[PDB]
Amino acid sequence: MRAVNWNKKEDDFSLMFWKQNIAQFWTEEEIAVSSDKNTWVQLSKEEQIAYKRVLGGLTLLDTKQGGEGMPLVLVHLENLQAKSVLAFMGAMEEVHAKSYSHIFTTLATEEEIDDIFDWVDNHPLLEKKAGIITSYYRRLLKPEVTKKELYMAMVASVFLESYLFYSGFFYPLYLAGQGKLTASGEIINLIIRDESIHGVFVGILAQQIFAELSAEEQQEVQKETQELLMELYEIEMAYTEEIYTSIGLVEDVNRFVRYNANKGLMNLGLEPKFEEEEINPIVLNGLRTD
Amino acid sequence: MRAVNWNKKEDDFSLMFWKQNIAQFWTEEEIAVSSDKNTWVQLSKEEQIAYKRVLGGLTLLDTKQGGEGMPLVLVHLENLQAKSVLAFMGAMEEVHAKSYSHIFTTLATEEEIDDIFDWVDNHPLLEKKAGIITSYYRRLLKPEVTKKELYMAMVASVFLESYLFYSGFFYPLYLAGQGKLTASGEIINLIIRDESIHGVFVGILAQQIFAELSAEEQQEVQKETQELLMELYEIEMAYTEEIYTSIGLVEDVNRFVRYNANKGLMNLGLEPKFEEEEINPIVLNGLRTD
Amino acid sequence: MLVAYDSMTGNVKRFIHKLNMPAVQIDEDLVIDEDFILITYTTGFGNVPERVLDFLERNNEKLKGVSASGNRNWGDMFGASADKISTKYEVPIVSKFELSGTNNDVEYFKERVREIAT
Amino acid sequence: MLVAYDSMTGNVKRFIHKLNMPAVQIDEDLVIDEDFILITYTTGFGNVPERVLDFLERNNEKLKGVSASGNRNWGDMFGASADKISTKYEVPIVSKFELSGTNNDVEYFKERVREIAT
Ligand SMILES: Cc1cc2nc3c(=O)[nH]c(=O)nc-3n(C[C@H](O)[C@H](O)[C@H](O)COP(=O)(O)O)c2cc1C
Ligand SMILES: Cc1cc2nc3c(=O)[nH]c(=O)nc-3n(C[C@H](O)[C@H](O)[C@H](O)COP(=O)(O)O)c2cc1C
Ligand SMILES: [Cl-]
Ligand SMILES: [Cl-]
Ligand SMILES: [Cl-]
Ligand SMILES: [Cl-]
Ligand SMILES: [Cl-]
Ligand SMILES: [Cl-]
Ligand SMILES: [Cl-]
Ligand SMILES: [Cl-]
Ligand SMILES: [Cl-]
Ligand SMILES: [Cl-]
Ligand SMILES: [Fe+2]
Ligand SMILES: [Fe+2]
Repeated sequence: MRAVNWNKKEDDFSLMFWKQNIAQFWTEEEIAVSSDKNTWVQLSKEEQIAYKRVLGGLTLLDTKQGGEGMPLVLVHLENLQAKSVLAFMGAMEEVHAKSYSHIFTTLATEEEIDDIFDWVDNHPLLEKKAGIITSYYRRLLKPEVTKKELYMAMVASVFLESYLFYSGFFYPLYLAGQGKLTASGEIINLIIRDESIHGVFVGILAQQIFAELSAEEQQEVQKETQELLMELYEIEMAYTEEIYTSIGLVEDVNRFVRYNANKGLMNLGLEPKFEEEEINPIVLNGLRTD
Repeated sequence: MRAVNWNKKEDDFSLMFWKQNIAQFWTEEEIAVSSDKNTWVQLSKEEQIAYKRVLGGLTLLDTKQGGEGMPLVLVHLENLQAKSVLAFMGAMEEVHAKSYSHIFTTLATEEEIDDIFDWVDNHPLLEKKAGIITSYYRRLLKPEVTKKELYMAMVASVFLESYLFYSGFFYPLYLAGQGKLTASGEIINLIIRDESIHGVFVGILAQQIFAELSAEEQQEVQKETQELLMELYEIEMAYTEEIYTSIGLVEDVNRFVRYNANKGLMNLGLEPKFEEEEINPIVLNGLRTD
Repeated sequence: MLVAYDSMTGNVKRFIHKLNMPAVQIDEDLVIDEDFILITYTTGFGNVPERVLDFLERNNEKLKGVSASGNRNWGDMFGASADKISTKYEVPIVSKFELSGTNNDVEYFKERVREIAT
Repeated sequence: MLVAYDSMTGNVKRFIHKLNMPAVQIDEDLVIDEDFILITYTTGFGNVPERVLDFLERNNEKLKGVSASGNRNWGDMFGASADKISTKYEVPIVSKFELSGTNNDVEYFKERVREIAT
């Protein structure tokens, strides 16, 4: 039985990702969010509700990626140096999840916070969305998995990492780019930098497996990947209308969703499928300001 | 579907373990081992071979615990705050594994190092030992698992964490406690402090599940736990004779194995089963000196 | 002598049951009105549990000695809770032992507590 | 103009195929003897790939401009490889674009390189 040997490289990228994960390591204790209260109270009730709701959803996705996605994908790899990077990334998914609780405990009372979590757990579109993704992961709960099964879990992963989060990340960035909740914003920026490299990494691993599939399996997973992309886009449009209609931001969020979908596709070595538009400039400012 | 909410505690200990994991975070880059060469060359060939062989074995166990053990145990927990801690601990198992490569690349040439890894992969007692442990983990590769199955994977875990490593940890400590390879020794000390709290944590989770078993399941897992303990002790005595006969340290290592077995049992809330003896004082000195 | 203790995972509690001297698990409101020995466990980096620190603020006048449960895996931080308490309140370290303690640890403790009751 | 580039995961390579200007992927021994534009990707914290830094040590005299592929998710470190290279070798930043670039990025690049060939 093999032990991980770093003095014999198994691929040409795991070490750099190993190192960058660790270089990126941060924890919520490093960012005080108390100072956000000054801008928090100036928001409307509708803005406040949208923010908390989106943080709920972000926390759900990180929960599942740390608790299901990285574990079930990594358990089946033969590349032990890649397995290592994925374990670390899964831990970071929990670091992120906890960082949302840290934000919540300035912006809300304990009762409000628990109400949000109950809302998340009972919310049918969130259940649906997270359930489609996690069904690719739970398919790996067996001793032996096919390359196609593993490939599709990796596609699902990259879709979550690089695409599904962004309907939520939109709002903290949008406000931070207006100078509102900038502390909470800095935390989300750290999160996104982590997730960005998670998506790249899992897309690399996916492309390796794709190259090994037969021409016929390749055609099958290409079709399945387009289907999943568009099924998720359809759910995300329903989710953005729920969350953002109240504050008039639905089409802006949908545009941002498409922009990130295209990035997720490219992480898989695939062509963009949505119209190319520039990033929302206010969101961009939220990414920059620190 | 539930997201992790840290503002509603799911148990009375996960937060403290979450925090202590993070407080303990270290990486190999923090400890330069170059200065060990001065004492390394003064060792005999037989001492050198034993050290490298034991590092091989340590690397194997950390590989499997990070790549199989923590992932398959955590995927099945309902306690999301505990899941979080276990993901982090699994990442740390990979940090440790890599720290052994860092040691190796001062003490050996690339060819020597790859030879050790080949030796580890083909070694029948190591295969056997790691295979008994991992068979408890691979039983969890299915959608639904019983409390008994989960309990026994957690017993296996604690046995690996708190017991199986110590036939290997003996040697770097023993030499460091003589002032030889003290840099490599400091790395092993960091590793052991991590593993020590890993064992405590998983033993807590096991005791929770035990308390939920029926009287009859309790009797069954108690028997299975004693069997596994003693099956592993039998293999460890075969392993210690292989590795340490050449340097005359077999009974010292066996004593240390028993001492740690008893600690592992207590981590499970169980009675010691080996005679109580004080720790090897030279090993103790290896633990202290920094 | 009366033993006050704190136990998180059951080890200190198991030790105290090997003594059959009278002993009580500390809490927030607890006040101890007689001479006593404290047995604490040790938290990360050789530290004192918060519950013990809070207790001792209110009960240190009658504290006559402290023992710590820890794990020798922590090296120089082995049972250093006893060092911190001993220093802060100027009482002796009775003993340090690992986990639920051995029999020699039980006998040692008993002898030291007699000695200290002098 | 000749384009030298480096691509780790295929994005810069995809971009260069949208240009049909002549272009070559850099390596260790490569020497470029004519005026050229460099397209690099960006490594963590806005840094320059090592392979690019090594190349440029030997070929910076003919470097006329640098573009970077990155990802706007990196905020102020977006394509900052171009900033580092521009500063070190005193050449212009041609453009910054994300991943395999958009069509506007392709046209932009083409216009800038003409402008700079002046
Ligand atoms: C998170 C954590 C940190 C610890 N830190 C230390 C330490 O610095 N020194 C020490 O001797 N023991 C330390 N230990 C070991 C405990 O003090 C030891 O297991 C003790 O027996 C626990 O007693 P209890 O079962 O009554 O809680 C630590 C244990 C845990 C779980
Ligand atoms: C580990 C890592 C770190 C990165 N750091 C940065 C960064 O600091 N700034 C940036 O704009 N892009 C950064 N990126 C994004 C890449 O530069 C971007 O995906 C680029 O298109 C890669 O080009 P290639 O596919 O040709 O390698 C990083 C990507 C990875 C994988
Ligand atoms: Cl989960
Ligand atoms: Cl990135
Ligand atoms: Cl709207
Ligand atoms: Cl495509
Ligand atoms: Cl479109
Ligand atoms: Cl493994
Ligand atoms: Cl411990
Ligand atoms: Cl011997
Ligand atoms: Cl027992
Ligand atoms: Cl015995
Ligand atoms: Fe991620
Ligand atoms: Fe461990």
